[PDB]
Amino acid sequence: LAHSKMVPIPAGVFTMGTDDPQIKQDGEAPARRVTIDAFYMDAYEVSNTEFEKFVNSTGYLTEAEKFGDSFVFEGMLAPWWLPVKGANWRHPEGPDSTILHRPDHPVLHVSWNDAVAYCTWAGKRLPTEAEWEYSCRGGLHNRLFPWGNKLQPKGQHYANIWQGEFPVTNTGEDGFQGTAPVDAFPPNGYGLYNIVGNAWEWTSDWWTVHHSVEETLNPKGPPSGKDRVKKGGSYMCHRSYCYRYRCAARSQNTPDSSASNLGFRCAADRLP
Ligand SMILES: *[C@@H]1O[C@H](CO)[C@@H](O)[C@H](O)[C@H]1NC(C)=O
Ligand SMILES: [Ca+2]
Ligand SMILES: [Ca+2]
Repeated sequence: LAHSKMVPIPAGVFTMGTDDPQIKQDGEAPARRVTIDAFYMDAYEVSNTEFEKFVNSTGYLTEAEKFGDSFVFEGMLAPWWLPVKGANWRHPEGPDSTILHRPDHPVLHVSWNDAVAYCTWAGKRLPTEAEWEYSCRGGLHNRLFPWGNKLQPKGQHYANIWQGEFPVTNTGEDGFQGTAPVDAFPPNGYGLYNIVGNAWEWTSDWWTVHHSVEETLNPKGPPSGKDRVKKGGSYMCHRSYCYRYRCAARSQNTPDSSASNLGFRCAADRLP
């Protein structure tokens, strides 16, 4: 295992967003050309084991632990999100759940602040939304998914999302009802794993839905806001109610929020 390994994301210009938005309320549009300097991205979502090395070193107590509750999806105990007392990264469905059998799965119940603490501890940082989307797209232009426009290319599952009738029945057809190991599923063109699906991923940007079509260079998002941007979708997503396992998709939460489907990966200017 090399679950803290990074890959070099090459310098380039890409189209961020889409002029064919699918969730218009989320500011997926307009498409805009964005220039990104070469940098490094974690190949994997930060795992339980890797987060435990952080906590072992620093003694860090996560915001969910201090608050004393976190949001858990009802189907694994909106109306299907329940604030559960004693749910946190070590007990992802509440006090009598454990991570001992899933050490290689993504860490969950981590806030934006928790993520920044981890990444900075590791000599890294969160990616910006633009870096994240560029990396997600994996060197392809204007495609829905890291791998192209088909959800199941060659009849193969390429990401851990939902199959079945949400929220009642997850068939587990793709091989995972909850999370999968951080190295599950094929990599995209840049060597990134589970950049769509599995856990949602925090980014550094303040959220807004108002974007210019101006061209930009290493954009950081707006200078203020109340919610931070998260990307990529999770194991809960299904086309029927969600459609957020697209690189262009985007959503938000307050920086002190935490949930059973939300995690992160780090980036860095140079190798730490
Ligand atoms: C964290 O520390 C505990 C107790 O010393 C140890 O048993 C465990 O293996 C450590 N975890 C990691 C991921 O290094
Ligand atoms: Ca699944
Ligand atoms: Ca993910």
